[PDB]
Amino acid sequence: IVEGSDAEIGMSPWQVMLFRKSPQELLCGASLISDRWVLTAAHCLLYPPWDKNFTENDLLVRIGKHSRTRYERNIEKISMLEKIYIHPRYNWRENLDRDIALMKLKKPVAFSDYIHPVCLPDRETAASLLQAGYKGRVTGWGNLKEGQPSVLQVVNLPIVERPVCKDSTRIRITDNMFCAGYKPDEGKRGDACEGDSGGPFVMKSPFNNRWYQMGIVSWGEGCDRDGKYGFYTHVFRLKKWIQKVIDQFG
Amino acid sequence: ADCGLRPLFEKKSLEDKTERELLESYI
Amino acid sequence: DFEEIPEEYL
Ligand SMILES: *[C@@](O)(c1nccs1)[C@H](CCCNC(=N)N)NC(=O)[C@@H]1CCN2CC[C@@](N)(Cc3ccccc3)C(=O)N12
Ligand code: NA
Ligand code: NA
Repeated sequence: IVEGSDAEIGMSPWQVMLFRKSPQELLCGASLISDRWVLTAAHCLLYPPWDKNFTENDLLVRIGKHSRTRYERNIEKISMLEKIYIHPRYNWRENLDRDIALMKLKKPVAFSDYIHPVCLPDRETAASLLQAGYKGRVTGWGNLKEGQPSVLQVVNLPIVERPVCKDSTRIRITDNMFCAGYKPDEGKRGDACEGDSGGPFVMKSPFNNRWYQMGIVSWGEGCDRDGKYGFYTHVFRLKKWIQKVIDQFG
Repeated sequence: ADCGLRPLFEKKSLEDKTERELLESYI
Repeated sequence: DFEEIPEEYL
C-alpha cells in the first residue's frame, strides 16, 4: 500500500495472509468469506511465466493478523488448505482475466474480535455502489513504494470510469476488471502495490451498514504513478462461479 | 450470515477513523 | 524478517 496508513486493530477482520511454508514468506493477501472459505487472486497460486505453481501442501493461511512478521500468539489462527479452486477460464497468458481462486480450509475457523467474514455482494448492492467516484478500501502488507510495513496498511480510493481506465494502459481491459485511484489532477494519492495482491477492495453499504467485498487486488504498472490506476477483479461478475463451487464442493 | 459487521466497530456502534470518507462519497 | 511459527503448523 502506498500513501496509506496503519490499520486500527480489528478494522479488517476478513484480511488473510497467504504464507509460504518454505522459505517462510508472504505470498499475497486474501479474504475470509465464511469459516472455511478464503477468496484470493488466481495468479497468486498459478503464474507460469514466473514459474509460480503452488499446491495445497505448499501453503499456510493466517487469519486475525495485524503485524506483518511476528507470530501473534493468542490472536492469529493458522490453517491448512483442504483444496484450491482456480477459475477454469483465468487468463494468465494475456491479461489476468478472471483472476480469482477459492481455498477451502481443512477445518472451520472460529470467529473472534479479530476474525470475521466479509459479505459478497448481491446484484443490487453491486448496482448501487460500483460507481465512478465512489470510494472503496484496499488493505495489505504490500510494498510501500514502487519497503514493507510493520503493520497492515489501508487506503480509501475512488472507482474510476472505464474509458479512463482503458486509456491508461496498453493492456486489454475486460468486464471482469475495474480500476481505482485518484487522477493526477485530483492530486491526493495511494494505490495497492506488489505483495498486496489477492487482498480485498471493500465498500461499506449505506443501506444495511455491512462491508462487502467488491474487488480483489490484481495488477498494475508501477505503483502510485500519476495517470495510472490499480486493477482489481470484479467479484460480482464472477459470483456465479463462486456460488457454484461453494455448493458442489463443500 | 453475520457478515461484514465488525466485532470492534459496527457491533459496538464505534466508527473507524476513515469510514466516513467512504460513506460521504456515496453522494 | 518473518518470526518463526509453532511446529504444529508445518
Ligand atoms: C500483487 O500483489 C502480486 N502478485 C503476485 C506476486 S505480488 C500485484 C499487485 C499490483 C498492484 N499494482 C497497482 N495497484 N499499482 N501484482 C502483479 O505483480 C501482477 C502479477 C503479474 N504481474 C506482471 C506485471 C504487472 N505489473 C503487469 C501485468 C502484466 C501482464 C498482465 C497483467 C498485468 C502485474 O501487476 N503483475
Ligand atoms: Na489503452
Ligand atoms: Na495513480
